[PDB]
Amino acid sequence: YSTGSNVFQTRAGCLIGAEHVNNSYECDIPIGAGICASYQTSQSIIAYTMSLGAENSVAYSNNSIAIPTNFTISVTTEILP
Amino acid sequence: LIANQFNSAIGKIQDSLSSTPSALGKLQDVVNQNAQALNTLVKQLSSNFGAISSVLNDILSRLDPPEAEVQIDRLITGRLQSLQTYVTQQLIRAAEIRASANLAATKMSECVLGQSKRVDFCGKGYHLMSFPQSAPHGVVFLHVTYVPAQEKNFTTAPAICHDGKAHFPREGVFVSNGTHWFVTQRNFYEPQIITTDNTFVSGNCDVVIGIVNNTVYDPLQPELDS
Amino acid sequence: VSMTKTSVDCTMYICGDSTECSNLLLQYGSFCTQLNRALTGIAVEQDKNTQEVFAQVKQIYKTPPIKDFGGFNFSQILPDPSKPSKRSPIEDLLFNKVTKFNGLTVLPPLLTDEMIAQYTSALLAGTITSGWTFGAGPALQIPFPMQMAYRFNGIGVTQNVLYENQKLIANQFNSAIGKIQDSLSSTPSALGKLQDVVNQNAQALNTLVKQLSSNFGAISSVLNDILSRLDPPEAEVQIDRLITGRLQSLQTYVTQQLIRAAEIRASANLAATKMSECVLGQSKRVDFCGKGYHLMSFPQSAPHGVVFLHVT
Ligand SMILES: *[C@@H]1O[C@H](CO)[C@@H](O)[C@H](O)[C@H]1NC(C)=O
Ligand SMILES: *[C@@H]1O[C@H](CO)[C@@H](O)[C@H](O)[C@H]1NC(C)=O
Ligand SMILES: *[C@@H]1O[C@H](CO)[C@@H](O)[C@H](O)[C@H]1NC(C)=O
Ligand SMILES: *[C@@H]1O[C@H](CO)[C@@H](O)[C@H](O)[C@H]1NC(C)=O
Ligand SMILES: *[C@@H]1O[C@H](CO)[C@@H](O)[C@H](O)[C@H]1NC(C)=O
Ligand SMILES: *[C@@H]1O[C@H](CO)[C@@H](O)[C@H](O)[C@H]1NC(C)=O
Repeated sequence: YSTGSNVFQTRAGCLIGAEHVNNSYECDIPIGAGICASYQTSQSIIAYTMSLGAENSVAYSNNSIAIPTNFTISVTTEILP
Repeated sequence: LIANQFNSAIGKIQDSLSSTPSALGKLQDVVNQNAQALNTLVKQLSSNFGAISSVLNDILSRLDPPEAEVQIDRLITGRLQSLQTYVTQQLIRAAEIRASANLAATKMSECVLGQSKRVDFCGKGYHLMSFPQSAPHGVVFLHVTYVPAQEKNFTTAPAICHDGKAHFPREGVFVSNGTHWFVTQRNFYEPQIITTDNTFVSGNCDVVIGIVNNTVYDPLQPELDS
Repeated sequence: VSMTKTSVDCTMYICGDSTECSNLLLQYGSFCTQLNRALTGIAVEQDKNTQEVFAQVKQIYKTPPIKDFGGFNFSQILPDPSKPSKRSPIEDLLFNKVTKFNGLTVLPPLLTDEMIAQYTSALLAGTITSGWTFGAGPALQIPFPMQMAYRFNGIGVTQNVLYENQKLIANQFNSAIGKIQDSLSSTPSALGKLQDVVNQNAQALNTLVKQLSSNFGAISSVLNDILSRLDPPEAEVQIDRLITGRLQSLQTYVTQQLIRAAEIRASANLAATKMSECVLGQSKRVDFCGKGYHLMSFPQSAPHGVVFLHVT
């Protein structure tokens, strides 16, 4: 391919035209083997390892209960053929 | 507050459906797949399939019946193969739609015809109601769900030692803000003083691990005193 | 939950590098594109399928550094940091138990096995530290003896049973986990379903490859041998017979694969709902999450599948 300046290599194959990024974000355009390409900011295609989500550590303890104080009645759309 | 939240949620659903173009992804995909199947089936006629031409009239004219028979037979084999492929793919897709619409029928039955304790079936969260909305070759559900919002974390104990006898909550859990112990329902912070009405005595202090000392107010004690 | 994302290359399969064969195949208009699109659709739904089964959670929860769960021993089921890949010992047992190109190719799954193990660890840590709350909304910490008191109250047994037999129940749960590990290690046909899926896919691919050697009524099963030794006018008919045979074989392969992909899609929709009603929350659905009154469940990733430990 013409854009041979950055030629990343992954388990899916040879990814030409996108530069690898250490940082991990959510998946936008899945590639394979846990790598998803995306378009982010001076703009270029970035290929990176997927971030499964914000790692949240529940403050578990022997005698620690968390009880909500209010709620949010939220309605969600489910579409079925 | 709940009425306003429900109205706002309905409005936000309308706005999200209006704005996002790929919201109706499943129905649009079904329609597109069927249209593509029909278009490919129609385009299959233009294929020669190894014959001299893809037009029956062009084969019949310009060629006499002896080899017109074999040319037409080759074309028939090709077109019948195309039609079998179309109907087999359509049987697959009809089975898939049958599964999806059996899921839709049971989702109707357990979500709008009644409340479902079946977790993460009628919308994410504790389920309250549902509303069917017709859509072209499909159905849309508005799963009204209850979602807790504002956590406050307290110190909890499995039981209470009132008079050497453990006390367990009838409904809810034991919490304390640091000084006083309260029993509260599990999904909402409604603290209320420990009382024999909301705690059932069962057993002894020593058997339970994690039991904390406290008093349990007796509602009948002031009535006796007065 | 899924199978190998094979994507048979239409023209490279039905024809070699020979240009005459491709030119002849161009007459059969869109059979070839139908087959390729069907296989890509299968692969895409397998990716979506694993994502639906496992990505039930939004935040990747982590278990607390100290494992003090009132006596319950989750070491056999939580990830072991000592091992290079963060897999539980039972997951290791499953991965050990579960066991060139003519145009074929196997696309790698979107979620690697390590990422799937990370999802299962998130689900498991959320379960342990929170209960069903982490799936019904935001995750709410709760002591594990308190969560089991919740579950006993769910099956209609008052809490005093748990808070007065905590030691006994913890020992029974630990012993049951150990017995599961031992039975998985000993019995070779425990992973029957996943092994059968893998074997069926491998047999389908092997039969598809073997179909090249078939003459299909032609003079020979090699395109080069047909092109050489025979001039074009009947080389055309020999190649056409071979093309009809090979395209019939590829249609059969993709139709059987569509059947099996529908079967796997049904099985993995069942796996996703079993996840949702068993590990994301307690199920009163009789004989759904394990035989008996249901208490908990624990997902454990397995190669192209999922394994549940229905604590009943
Ligand atoms: C990602 O990490 C590598 C180290 O393996 C290092 O070269 C750099 O920080 C990042 N790579 C690129 C190409 O930016
Ligand atoms: C719950 O939310 C409502 C509206 O957001 C409001 O009353 C307040 O933020 C919360 N209620 C409390 C804390 O009682
Ligand atoms: C609630 O959790 C936070 C950590 O998430 C902790 O610092 C705090 O002390 C907890 N609340 C109480 C009352 O202990
Ligand atoms: C706890 O709550 C009770 C009643 O709501 C109150 O009397 C007490 O002062 C509170 N203590 C703390 C430390 O918040
Ligand atoms: C939890 O652990 C602390 C020390 O880490 C201990 O003092 C406490 O008793 C434990 N909780 C229960 C319910 O025993
Ligand atoms: C509760 O009070 C009894 C009264 O003798 C005492 O023996 C016991 O240690 C107390 N428990 C705690 C947790 O302080």
